Amino acid sequence: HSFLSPDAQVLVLAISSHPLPTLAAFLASRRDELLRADITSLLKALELSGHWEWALALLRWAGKEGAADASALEMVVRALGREGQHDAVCALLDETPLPPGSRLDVRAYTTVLHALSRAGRYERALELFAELRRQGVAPTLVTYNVVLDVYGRMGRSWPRIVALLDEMRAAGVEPDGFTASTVIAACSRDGLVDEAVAFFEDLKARGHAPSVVTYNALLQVFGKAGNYTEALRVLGEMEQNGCQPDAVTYNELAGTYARAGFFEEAARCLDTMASKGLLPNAFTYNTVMTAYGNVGKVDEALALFDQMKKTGFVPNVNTYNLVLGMLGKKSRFTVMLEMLGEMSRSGCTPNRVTWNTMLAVSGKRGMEDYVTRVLEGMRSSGVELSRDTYNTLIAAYGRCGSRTNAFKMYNEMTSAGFTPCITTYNALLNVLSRQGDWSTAQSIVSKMRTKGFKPNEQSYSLLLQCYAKGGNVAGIAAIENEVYGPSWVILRTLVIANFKCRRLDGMETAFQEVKARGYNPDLVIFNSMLSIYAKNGMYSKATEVFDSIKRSGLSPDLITYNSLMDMYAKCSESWEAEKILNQLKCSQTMKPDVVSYNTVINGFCKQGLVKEAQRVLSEMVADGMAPCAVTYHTLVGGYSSLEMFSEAREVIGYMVQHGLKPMELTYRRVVESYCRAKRFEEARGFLSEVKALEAYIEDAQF
Amino acid sequence: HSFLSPDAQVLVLAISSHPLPTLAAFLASRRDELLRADITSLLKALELSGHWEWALALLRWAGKEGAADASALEMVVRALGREGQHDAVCALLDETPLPPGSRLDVRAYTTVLHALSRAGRYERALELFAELRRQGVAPTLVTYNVVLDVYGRMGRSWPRIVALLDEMRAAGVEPDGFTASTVIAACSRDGLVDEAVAFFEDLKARGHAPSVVTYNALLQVFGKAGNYTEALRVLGEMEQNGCQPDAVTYNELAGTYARAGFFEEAARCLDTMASKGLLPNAFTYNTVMTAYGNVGKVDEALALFDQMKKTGFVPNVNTYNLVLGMLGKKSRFTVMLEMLGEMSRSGCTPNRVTWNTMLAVSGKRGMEDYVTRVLEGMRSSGVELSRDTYNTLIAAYGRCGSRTNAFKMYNEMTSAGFTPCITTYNALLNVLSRQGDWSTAQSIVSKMRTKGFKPNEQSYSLLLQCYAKGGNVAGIAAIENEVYGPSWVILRTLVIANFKCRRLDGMETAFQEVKARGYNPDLVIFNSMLSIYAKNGMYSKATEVFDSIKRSGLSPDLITYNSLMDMYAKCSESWEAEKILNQLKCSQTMKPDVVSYNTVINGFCKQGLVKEAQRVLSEMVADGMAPCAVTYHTLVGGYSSLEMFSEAREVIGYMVQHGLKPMELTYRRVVESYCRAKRFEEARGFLSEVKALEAYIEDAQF
Repeated sequence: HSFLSPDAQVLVLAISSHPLPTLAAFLASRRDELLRADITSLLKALELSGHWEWALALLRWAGKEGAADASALEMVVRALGREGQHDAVCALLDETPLPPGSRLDVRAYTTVLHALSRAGRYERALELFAELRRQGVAPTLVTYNVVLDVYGRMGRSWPRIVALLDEMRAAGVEPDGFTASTVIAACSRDGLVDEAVAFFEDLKARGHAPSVVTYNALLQVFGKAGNYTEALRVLGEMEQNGCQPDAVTYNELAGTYARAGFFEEAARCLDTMASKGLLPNAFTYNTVMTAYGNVGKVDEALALFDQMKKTGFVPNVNTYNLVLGMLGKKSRFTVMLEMLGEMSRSGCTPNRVTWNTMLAVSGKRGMEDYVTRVLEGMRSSGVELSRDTYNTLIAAYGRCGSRTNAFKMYNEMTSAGFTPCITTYNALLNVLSRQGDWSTAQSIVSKMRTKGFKPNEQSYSLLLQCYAKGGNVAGIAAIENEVYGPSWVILRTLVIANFKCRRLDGMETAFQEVKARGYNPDLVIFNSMLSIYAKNGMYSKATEVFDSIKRSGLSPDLITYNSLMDMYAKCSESWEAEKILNQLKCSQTMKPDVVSYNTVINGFCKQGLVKEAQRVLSEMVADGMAPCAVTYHTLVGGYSSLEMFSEAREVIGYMVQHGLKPMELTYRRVVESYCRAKRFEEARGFLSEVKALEAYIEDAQF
Repeated sequence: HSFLSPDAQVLVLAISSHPLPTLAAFLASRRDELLRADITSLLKALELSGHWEWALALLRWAGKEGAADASALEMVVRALGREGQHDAVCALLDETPLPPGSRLDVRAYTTVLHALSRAGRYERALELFAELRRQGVAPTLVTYNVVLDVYGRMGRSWPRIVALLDEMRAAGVEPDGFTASTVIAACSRDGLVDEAVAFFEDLKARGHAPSVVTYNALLQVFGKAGNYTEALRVLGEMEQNGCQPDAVTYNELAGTYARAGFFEEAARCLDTMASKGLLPNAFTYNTVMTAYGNVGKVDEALALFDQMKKTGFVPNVNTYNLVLGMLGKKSRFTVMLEMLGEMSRSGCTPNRVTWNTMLAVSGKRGMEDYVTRVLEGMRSSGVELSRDTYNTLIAAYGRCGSRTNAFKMYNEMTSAGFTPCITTYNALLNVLSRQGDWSTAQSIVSKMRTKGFKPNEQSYSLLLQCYAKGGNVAGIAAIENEVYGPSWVILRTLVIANFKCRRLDGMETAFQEVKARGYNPDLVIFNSMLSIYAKNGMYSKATEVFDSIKRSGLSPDLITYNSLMDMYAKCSESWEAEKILNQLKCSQTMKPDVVSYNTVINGFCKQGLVKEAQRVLSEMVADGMAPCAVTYHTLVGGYSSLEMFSEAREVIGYMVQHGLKPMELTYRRVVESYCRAKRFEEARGFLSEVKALEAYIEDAQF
């Protein structure tokens, strides 16, 4: 409009006021008039008026005639580039092959390249770049920079970057601020620490002057690496060479350590800020608290929170929701409530995220008490319960077994009129699984079914769990049958439920069914199968299952080896249990616990080999394991069983000379064995060294 | 046999040689003869011969006659207790109510109680205990100890424990070794630190002498708490008061810290051992390495490994498998291979767990190279590939996109004859999803179907993914239809696949279908829905989706707020994008990144408000964010668009006085705006301050 001759101005206006889908026609309606235009000016005008899609349309049309040429293509490529239209550019260029490089100008392509880079479309970025290369186009600084960025984001492309810089230097293209920053960040992304440091050094030796940008980038590399010392040196260099670390610099550092997982570092940083009169953010405080959080460190999170509050900072809903979720992870019930108490009084009010956060706990004792308290709170201040808040509620109640409460909220939800969906129903099905109440559960599935829903594989899992806890083998068998006429969450549940009922057939079958879809039996399953094969006496089968575990790749745990040792103990083969114990002893990655020792000890008594059981007890004490009184009574009664009264006493004297004190039953047991062996004088003697017992003896003799 | 009169000895032998299911009959066949026996001696004899089930049978029979009495019930309860038969005891006692307490002896119940405790059957343990209480039976030391243990294991039962000890003291029952150990461990389990310390103190003031057991327990409490200082004091007390820490003590400490998550502590411990001439284990070394591992600290894990190897320790397969899995978690490809190289030469040979471990990685560039290397290795030394090793292989290859290699291993698997199952097929379906090869995928589903398998919901997810990447809206629509005539893994996949095809209808429908089963839309889904509603121009709908996110409880992230700001920028409402930017700025838990700033800046240029975009650029630089060259070119060209040439220069001069250097395009752009405004003298002046550009200008004027 400001550079077109008047006639051409009417042409452009007439084109740009034509609807797109049929522009072709009208264009053809002025072919004679068009092949005379400077088509490049026309495209330009369309770009400057917003009609890029029209520009593309015109170029595409002019291409099928003579009218297309190099300056036109570059005008549109530059246009769509600046317009951020990478899809359409890529399409355009796939339909074409660029003119000789002589009539190319790299500068027209930068924006497109950049637009591709920012869209994560890296392979296209590099195809465009490759295409330019094929035409002998010499890249310029900016072109280099963008390509470098593509490589950096891509990852694991260090050799190519170094090659790229080599080529940059050979062409006498001197790196600028962006070059350095980009290369260094390309390094931080991967953890190319020594490579970044090397590059920085080169950059310095070649007498280039690093700016805030490159320092800040270097800081990012060491920040993500958790390289403390080197980061402090970078800060020192910033100080010496003009820049001079900020509150911003330290905040980003601490923050970057913390987000990378290095909290101890981050906290060291906050320490330094604190000593230097530097003001931490809120976001950084929170970030270090999430570091301590994730890792598990809660107390130190909360210590940091108190610190945050001491310095007058007033935390908001999101910060409190953050700490709350952190505590939810653990299950800290009481301090959760203390914090919620703190928010109200504090001054901000919980939103739906807070509620959903506190009610997204599970765990042990105290949860229904907790959830009740949270209900009290939620009503103790506005908070309209949405149809979704009910599900959070019923699910929380259902997660302990508070059936009464779960159904209470369910009615409260039905009263206030609501269309309780499926998660509600599974929440109920979930509460029913403690009391093995398949009856009410079935009923629930009926209601679900008719009101036209369709039971989740979760529903079916919960029902299975219900029949199991309720001894109802029938319903489990029936569901099985339905299943073989089909998930994994269901199959696994079947192995487990049949196991809880000692029903081997269904265990065998559902295992067979999991292994059929060449799946991945999971350790729990395997431990189960070995367990059942042990209890029914099929020992070569459970050996076969162990072999099955070790075969694939999975490696057994304590529950496994303890299952084994126990089976072997049951078979009077308490030597094989011992061999396994010893294996564990020198496993390097596993140690045995009290159960494995008690299995070997109890087994060696049972098989009569009490001497050995004593040696294993001695070892158990040697590796710093502490036996209960019943185990001592077990080996004492073992010795007694065989008239070995001297060693029985030895055990007891060892018990006393340690502040243990043996069960009354133990003295009794020795006395009983004495009295059956007809060694009454002896028993009396035993009582002399060590009154009801005496009375007993006297009764036994006369 | 050694206490029965001869006639009674024939009775017992005749009973115990009778088959169980019908014993009743024979028993009844000697009722007259039985009601005269001392039935208690008979049960005892059956216990001493192994026939406990017979003992139970006799008691049960004698119960339905007169013959049952208190000593008989206690004989069998004691028997099944010692025999570890808690199920049958519980059953027995549910069928009976105990005689007056006068004829009770607590000692008969200990084993049963203990057996319940060790089976995790705590509520039954406490019902038996409650039942004894109902008869005024005075518990003894051992009874107390077992009950305490039940409470300890149960959890969150501190007040009850303290009550229990109160009652112990009132009855003048003086705690022993087990009492103290149990109470303290009951504390460690929960983290009742100050409570444990308090108890220990009381125990000391009352002049009781703590033994190794109680010290070791106290050490466990502080170990699990991560309480370093206090643990060192406990060690000091052990030293002063007879015990004297061991290599065992320190090993268990370090180990307990490490398993509790407190690696820095654990490593401090190993440090002390090292200084005290104390020998660390292997298992403890490994445990600290898993601590550093989990938390993410790999390097320090490996530093610890070198330490482990330096001290002559020779690590085994499990230790190498441990370190390997740790590295697999990250994706450390090269050091993984260096370690595998190290094992071979080391001296031990990889097992199936090693293989399954190295091939259980996923990730970015380098993985197919890696997996090839691992194949080379696996063949470079025996290692028969099982039908399962193939699946691990094909799946690893399939995880990058190495289709050629995936099918190569698949053929290798078919050649060696094998019945490739389902996971194999999904592995193939998985590789096909990069190249959008729904054709071969369909084919695969055909082979799967006929050879009589049944496609996983995973299969269906992979196929969906294949149609999506391949632009094939048709197959996606068809699958949809099949689905509505049904998982979540499928529904989510549908929302995502339809989104990848910009097919709003199916997105709306599958969302509707997820929200129908009152489920849990997930952030990714929501971000999608908002994205699509932005791109089709339905802005009040995407507002409604944001409201939907914040409603429930979920809290939005950067992808969300950036989606929003971007939509607002598209609407020329770049003020609302700014309001959101500022919100983020003071969010406390979120900060904005480069994308959000570039959205606001680019939007304010687009809407003409370049002044504002400049202020937001200024802020972007203030919070330590670094812009690329294209953003500068964007605001420069913004100013230029409106003849504001003074400020355009300002931007450029700021670029230079920072080591940035502006794109060639930028100078060009200023010049273009000058030349359209007809300010040619001015443009020449601009070139004077700041040759092709001059040439251009001259061309433009004449």
